[PDB]
Amino acid sequence: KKRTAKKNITPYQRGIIRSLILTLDCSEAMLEKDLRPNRHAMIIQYAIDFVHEFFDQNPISQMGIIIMRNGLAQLVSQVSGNPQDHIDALKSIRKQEPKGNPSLQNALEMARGLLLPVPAHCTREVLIVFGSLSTTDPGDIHQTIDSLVSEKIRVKVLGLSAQVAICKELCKATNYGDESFYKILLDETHLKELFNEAVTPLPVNKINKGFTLVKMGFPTRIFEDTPTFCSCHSKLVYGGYFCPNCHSKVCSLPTVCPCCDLMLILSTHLARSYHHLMPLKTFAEVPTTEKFRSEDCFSCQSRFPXXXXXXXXXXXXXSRYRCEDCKQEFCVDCDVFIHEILHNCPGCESK
Amino acid sequence: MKFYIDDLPVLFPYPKIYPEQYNYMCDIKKTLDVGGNSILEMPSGTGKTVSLLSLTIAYQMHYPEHRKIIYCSRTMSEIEKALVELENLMDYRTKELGYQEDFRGLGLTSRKNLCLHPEVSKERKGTVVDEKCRRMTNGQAKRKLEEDPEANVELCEYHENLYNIEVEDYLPKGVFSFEKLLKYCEEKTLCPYFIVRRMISLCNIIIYSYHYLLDPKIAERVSNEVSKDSIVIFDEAHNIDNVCIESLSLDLTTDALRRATRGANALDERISEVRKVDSQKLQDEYEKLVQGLHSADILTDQEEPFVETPVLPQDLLTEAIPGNIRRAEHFVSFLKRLIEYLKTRMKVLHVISETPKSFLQHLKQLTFIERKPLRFCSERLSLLVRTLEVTEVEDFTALKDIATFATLISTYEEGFLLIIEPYEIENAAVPNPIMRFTCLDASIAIKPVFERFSSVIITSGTISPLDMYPRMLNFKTVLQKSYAMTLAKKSFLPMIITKGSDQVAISSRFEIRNDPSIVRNYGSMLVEFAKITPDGMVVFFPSYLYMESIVSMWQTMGILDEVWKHKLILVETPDAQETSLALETYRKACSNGRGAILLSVARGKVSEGIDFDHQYGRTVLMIGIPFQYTESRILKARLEFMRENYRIRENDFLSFDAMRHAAQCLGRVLRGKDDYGVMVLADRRFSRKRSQLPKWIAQGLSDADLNLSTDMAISNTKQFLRTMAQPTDPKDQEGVSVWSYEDLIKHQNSRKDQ
Ligand code: SF4
Ligand SMILES: [Zn+2]
Ligand SMILES: [Zn+2]
Ligand SMILES: [Zn+2]
Ligand SMILES: [Zn+2]
Repeated sequence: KKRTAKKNITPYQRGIIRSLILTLDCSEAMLEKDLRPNRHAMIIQYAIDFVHEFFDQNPISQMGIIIMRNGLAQLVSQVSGNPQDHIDALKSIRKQEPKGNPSLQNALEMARGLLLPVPAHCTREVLIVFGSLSTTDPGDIHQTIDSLVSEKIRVKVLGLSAQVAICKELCKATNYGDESFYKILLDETHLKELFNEAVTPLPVNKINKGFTLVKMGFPTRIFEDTPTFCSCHSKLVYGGYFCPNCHSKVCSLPTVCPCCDLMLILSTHLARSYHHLMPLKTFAEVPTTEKFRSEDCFSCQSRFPXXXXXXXXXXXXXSRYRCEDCKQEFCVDCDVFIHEILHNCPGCESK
Repeated sequence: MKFYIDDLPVLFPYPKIYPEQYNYMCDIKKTLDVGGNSILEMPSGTGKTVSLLSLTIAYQMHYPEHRKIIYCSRTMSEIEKALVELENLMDYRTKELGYQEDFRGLGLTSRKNLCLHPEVSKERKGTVVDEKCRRMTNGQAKRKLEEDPEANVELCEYHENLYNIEVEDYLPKGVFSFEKLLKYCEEKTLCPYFIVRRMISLCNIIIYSYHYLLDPKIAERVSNEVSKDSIVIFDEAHNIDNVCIESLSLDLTTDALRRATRGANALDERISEVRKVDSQKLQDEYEKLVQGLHSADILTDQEEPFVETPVLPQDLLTEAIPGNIRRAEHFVSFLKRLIEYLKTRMKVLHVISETPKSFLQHLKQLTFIERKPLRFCSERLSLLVRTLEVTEVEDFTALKDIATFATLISTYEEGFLLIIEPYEIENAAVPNPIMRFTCLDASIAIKPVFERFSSVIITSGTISPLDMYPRMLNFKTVLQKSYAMTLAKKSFLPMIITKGSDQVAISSRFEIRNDPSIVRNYGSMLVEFAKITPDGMVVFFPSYLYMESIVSMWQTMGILDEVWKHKLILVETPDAQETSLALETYRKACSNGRGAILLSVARGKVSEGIDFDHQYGRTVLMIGIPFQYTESRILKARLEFMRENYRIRENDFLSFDAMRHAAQCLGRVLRGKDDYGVMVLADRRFSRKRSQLPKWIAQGLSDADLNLSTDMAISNTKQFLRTMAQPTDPKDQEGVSVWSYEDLIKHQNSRKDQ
C-alpha cells in the first residue's frame, strides 16, 4: 500500500533555463460553480501561488501570462523575471471576470510568436488551463501543431476533469510524440500538486543537441542611500548594485544588466538547480522487524518507531525511512521534509 | 508472441495478449479439430480479429490439409479492416519466422469498387457500373471489337492486361488489402474485379461480404476446390437472418410493371427485328433449347450472362425443353400474358398476402401457364438477350426482376410469401400497390451452405441468446459459449434512463410521433451531455422517419443552439456520400478540438459496419427501444410464420431481435481495452430486458443501473470520465487482464492445465 514512483529517471538534462508563458481561459466555462467561488477565482487564487514559487524554484527563467476571452486570446503579463509585475497583473485579473469563450488558436499563435525572441538556452515551454470542451480557432490547428513542433517546443497542458484527444495528441505531439503531458485534475489538492510538480524541471531524455556555454558576472551592491539615483528605471535608489561590466547603479535584481545586457547573479539561484540536478533516493522505510536498528530517528530524535508486538499497532509499520547511500535511518516526518526541502542527507553529509 | 495450443505455434502480432483471446484460442482450435458450427460470443471491445486470424493462419501453415479458408463479413469495410489485419499478421508471421508464407489472400467487395476503368468507375449506379464493364468487356462485344475492327466496342483494357499478364499467374506475393490492391492494380492498370474473378481458384483465403456466400445470384461461381474442404468464418452475423430473407425478398411496383411492359414490348421489337435479320440463330437456339437448357453457352460465359441465378445456385433446376415456350414469340406471349395478370393482381384494392400455391393456381385459372416451365424465364432471358445482343439494359432492368421473380415464385412455395399491398400506408389514399414477396425461413438458403461444409465459424459481440439462432436456422453447433470482457476497470457505464429528470417513464413505443412531455424531456436530457461529453456522441433512433419527427420540433425548440454552442452536430443523410463526408468530418471534428456530436438510427447503416475508437466512441445513445412494427404485419406475417414454425412469439423474438440491433450499435463504441465510453439508454422497457443482453454486456450492467434518472446518471458518468481520463496505469494488475507478454499465457495457462 504505497504510492511511489518506482524510480526517478532524473539523472541528466532537464528544463532549467525556462521560458514559460502559461495560458489561462477566461470564459463562461471558468465562471461556473465547479469550485467554491468558481473555477476562475479559485484558479486565480491557485495560479497566484505558483508565480513566486516558479520564480522561487526557477529564478533563472522568464514568464508572461496570456488569457482567452470571448473567443479571443489576450496576453495579460509581460515575460519577465520579476513576479511582481506578473503578480500585480493577476490582482486586476482577480477583480476581472472571465467572459465569453476561449480561442485556443489565438493563444496558440500569440504565444507562438511571443516565444520567438527567446534564446536557445532559455527552454521554451507552455502550459494551458482549460475548462471548456471546444476551441475557437481561426485556422488549421494541426498546422499550428506542426508549426510548434517544428519550433521544437515540448508542452504540457492540464485540462479539467475530462479529456480532449487532440489536446491529448497535442501534449503527445509537442513532447517528441511521448504522451505524458495531458494529465488532468480530479480534486483541488490534486490540482494543488499540479502546481507542486510543475515547478520541477523536465528531464526525460534530451536529444543530443547543441549545448552552449554562458559568460556573465556577479553584481556589486551599492551602499549609499542618500545618493539615491537609478539607471535601469531613471529613478532615485536608496540602495542598489553595480554591473560587473557596464558598472551601472542597478536596484536589487538578479536579472540581466540593462546597459551591456549581461546576466547578474550572485550565488543563490545557482545551487537551487544543484539539488534539483542530482537529488537523492528516497529514505527507504526500514522493516518493522528485519531492520532492528536504533529505536530513534536519525535526522531527528523520534524514539518511537513502531509499537513492539502491540497486536496490529506494531504490525502496522515502522517509521524507519532509511537513506540507502548513508545506510542511516530517518523518521518519516524528518525524511519526507528532507526530500521536501533540503536534500542534504546528514548521514551522507557525514563521512 | 509465439506460444502453443498444445499443437501449433501461435505467432501473435502484438506483444500483449488478453485472457479472452487464449480462451478464444482454446475453443477455435478445439472447434477446428472437430469441424462444426460452434456459435460463440466474443466481446467486441476485444479485437477478435487478431484472435481470429492468428490461430487460423497458423492452422493452415501448421496443419497441411485446409489450404483454403473462407471468411464472410457483413461489410467490405470490415474486409479491408481484415485485409490489413491479415496483411499485418502475415507480415508478422513472416517477421517472427522469416519468409514462410507463399500465401494468396485477398478481399472481395464488388466490381463497382474494383472496376478500375475511370469512365465505368465514374458512373454512379452499381448496376450500370457492373453492366457497363460487363458490356465494355463482354464476350460478345470483344467479338464485335476483334472480329469487326470498329470503335463501336471499347474495352476496360484492365480486363485485357488481365488476360495479357494476369491470367497466367497471380499478383506476385501480396496479401493485398483494398488500398494495397488498388494501388498495385492501378500501377499495373489491372482490374481487381476480374483479378479476383479469375483468382477464385487461387486465393488461399478469401474475404467477402456474406452475400457472396449468401446471395445466390452472386453466390453462384462457388468453386468446391476453395469451398468443399474449407472453413467458413462469420462475425456479427446476427443481423443476417434478415439479410437471408432479404436476399429472397422482392418488392414490386406498378410503375416497374409498366417498365416491365416497357421492356417486354421492347422485347417484341427486339426479337422481331433480329427475326427479320437473323432468326436462324434463334431457330438454332430453339434446337439449343430442344437439346436442353443450353448449358453449353448459358453457363460457359466469360462475360455473356445477362440473367444471373437469383434462385439458390442451380439446386432446384430442370433442364428440359419448355414445351411451347421454346419459341421466343411464345415465350414473350406468356410473359406478356403474365405481366398484365400480375398487373391485374397488382391492382388489388387492399393488402393481400397470397399463398405461393393458391396465387399460382389462380394464375393457372386465369393464365394457364405451368409452374415448372415458369422457372425457365431466368435461363431463357439470359439465353435470349445475348442472342439478341441487346445494347441496353434500362428498359430490360424491370424484366430481369421478373425473370428473377417468375423463376423464384415458380421455384418457391410454403417457405415464401407473396403479399400485394394496395399502397404504402405512409403515403396512403394514393395508388401505389406493391406485390411484395420474400422468403420466411432464413435457414432455407443456409441449408445448402450448411450442406456444403462442416467446418463453419460464427461469432458476434452482440448475439444474445446464442440459442435463438440454432432454433432460427435449425442446426446443431458444437460449442455455444459466450465470452466475458476481462476488464479490471469499468470502461463503460450501461445506463437505463427509464425515468428522466421529470422521473417520467419515457419511451419510443408510445407513438412514432412527438410528445414534448417525453420529447422535450429527452431534448432537455440530451443537452446536458453536450456540455459535459467530449467530442464523440451519437444517437440511434428506432426509425429514420421517427428521427426526422423529433428533429424539427427540437429545431423549433431552443434546444438546438446550445448543443451547437457546445459542440458540432452532424446528421445522418439518406445518401451515404454526404453521410460519409459528415462521418469523416465528425471524426475529424472528433479528432479536432471542437467537439462533435452525431445522430443516427438504430437500424441505420452506421451500426452495421462502422466502429469508433476511444475518442470516436465516447457516449452512445439509444433513442427509446428500437422497434420495427411501425411498418405493416409483413413482420407479423413472418412472425406468425415464425410463431407457427418455431415456438417463439413476437415480443420474445422482438426483445431478442431489438436488443440484438440495439447491441449491434453499441459494439462500435469500443476499440480495445484502452478504449472506453459510457453506454446510456433511454426507455422505460429497457429495465425489463436486462436478461436479453450479451453476457459481458449483461455482466457489465449492475442492477443499480436500471431505470436510472438522467440527473443521477449525469453524476454517475461525471466521475467515470475523470477516472478514465486519469492515467490509470498500475502496470501490475494489468497483466492479470493482459496475461503479460509471452509469459503469463505460457506460465498461467500451463499452470491451469489441471
Ligand atoms: S475492364 Fe476492369 S477496370 Fe475496366 S470496367 Fe471492366 S472491371 Fe472495371
Ligand atoms: Zn532601477
Ligand atoms: Zn552592464
Ligand atoms: Zn526525525
Ligand atoms: Zn543518506
